[PDB]
Amino acid sequence: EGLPVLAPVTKDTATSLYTIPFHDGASLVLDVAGLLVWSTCEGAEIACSSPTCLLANAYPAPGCPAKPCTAYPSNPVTGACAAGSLFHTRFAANTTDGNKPVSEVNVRVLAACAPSKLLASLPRGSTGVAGLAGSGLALPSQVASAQKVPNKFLLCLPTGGPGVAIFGGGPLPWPQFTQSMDYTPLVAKGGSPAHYISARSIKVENTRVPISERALATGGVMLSTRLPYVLLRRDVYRPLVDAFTKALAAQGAPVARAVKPVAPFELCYDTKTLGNNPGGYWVPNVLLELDGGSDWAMTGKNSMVDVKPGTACVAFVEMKGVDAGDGSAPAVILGGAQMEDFVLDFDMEKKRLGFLRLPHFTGCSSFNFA
Amino acid sequence: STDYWQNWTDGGGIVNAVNGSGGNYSVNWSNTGNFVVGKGWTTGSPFRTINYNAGVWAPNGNGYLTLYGWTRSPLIEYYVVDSWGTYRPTGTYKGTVKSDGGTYDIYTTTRYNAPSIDGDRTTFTQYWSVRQSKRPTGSNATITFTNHVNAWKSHGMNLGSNWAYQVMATEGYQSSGSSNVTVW
Repeated sequence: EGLPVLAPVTKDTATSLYTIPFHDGASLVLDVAGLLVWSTCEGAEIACSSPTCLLANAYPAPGCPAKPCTAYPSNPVTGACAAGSLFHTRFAANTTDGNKPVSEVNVRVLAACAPSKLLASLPRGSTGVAGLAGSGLALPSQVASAQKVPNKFLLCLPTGGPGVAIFGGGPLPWPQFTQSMDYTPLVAKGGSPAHYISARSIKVENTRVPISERALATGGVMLSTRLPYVLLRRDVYRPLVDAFTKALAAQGAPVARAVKPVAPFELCYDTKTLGNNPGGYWVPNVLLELDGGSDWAMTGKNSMVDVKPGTACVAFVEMKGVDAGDGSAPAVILGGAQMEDFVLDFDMEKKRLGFLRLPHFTGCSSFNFA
Repeated sequence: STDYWQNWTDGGGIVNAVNGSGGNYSVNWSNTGNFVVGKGWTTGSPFRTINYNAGVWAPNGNGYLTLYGWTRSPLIEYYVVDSWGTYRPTGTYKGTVKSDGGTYDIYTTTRYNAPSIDGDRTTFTQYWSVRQSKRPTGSNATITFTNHVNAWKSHGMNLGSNWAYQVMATEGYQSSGSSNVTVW
């Protein structure tokens, strides 16, 4: 039919990136801010004057500049990019009713070839990147027009086990829970595919982090799957971290011990001095108060990264190379661990992000084929 | 009588939990994300008979009225869900057991790199006995936990040898509600 398309999502342990099967027991890296689908190939036509081509190069990625279509795939980890051209390939997955995988499907899609040197630092078995940011050549837009479904995708990233990617709308999964999904606008930024939302305020425990009037801009929160942790601009980092540490120090909890800072985190602890509760490590809750009147909760499972056995570090890292309130840079880039066990509905047609933190006793990996 | 108190929220909404006298607790909550409140024992036991009286059970949305707890060796989380809100939790069906005037279905579910009593990133199976229809509340009610243990054992679901907390809880999510529960 024109049915939504489901792929399971793997959190790769060594990299903390998330992938989906693509074809031939090869996988792509989900990159929510990415504009292209790209991979390596074996040894497809379209003119570089064509709208398709021009749209693919309409927002040249950092390192890159700009007759067959030459596109410019980039690696989301390293920032390396490279020339390559477009080729028809197949994205093999299953259709879905919303609850489970129904039938196999190969979706005709356009990807750019990339040289193998571009796989650097991506997960073993990965041949490339599923760009999800709203566009022309991103995976959700191509699945949409290839399968005649909404230009809309759904992610439920796992902490472990297979999570969920659904492209094309349809009923929400976990209908027992997602009837109460909250919604926040996707804010348009200039020259930029990406996904932005707005938060009026951040709370640590029950109390607001003293951050301006409007530094949590309109669209000052970006989502990304490139890092596990959260990046904060200067004007948000110090105050959020300070509030977090004072609230940490007020816990009947064990007295936390600070240990040897592991990079890039400049705040780590010994896990035998962190307590454990249903939220994960017993550290203060941090809530983003989003447009829409609903909060995005973070608990220990989101706010702390288990770096090595015995140590866990606070998953807020400062942006380097950056002024306080530099409008161009987002105030908060929220990472993959801050989206795990959220059902995220990225509705590009209605300019909104549905979000719902699933209950503590389940997770994204509980989706499936009884 | 009880020696363990649990009061966790993920920070969403308003969760007013009262650690009352003896085994009594109440929770009034609204506009939540997710919370769990209860009383029971620091050390669970497969032979415990839980007695409780839920004088109020008034969920508006998702909420669970459940005995639940943990073992280590191995790490298992378990649930005996006597009532709920809008949705009845399920999982992989394993069997059914009659106990304390009710019929429960037995389910397993699995959690990967998930929170637990062992850490923030852990792997375990959960065992569930979930009643077929909501247990009436307002009167003294018994959970003969051995009946559940034995029925789980008969279906290849073995608990760990060592028993951590075991609480009669109120769990609420994306919801509003009141609970008033007395455990002994």
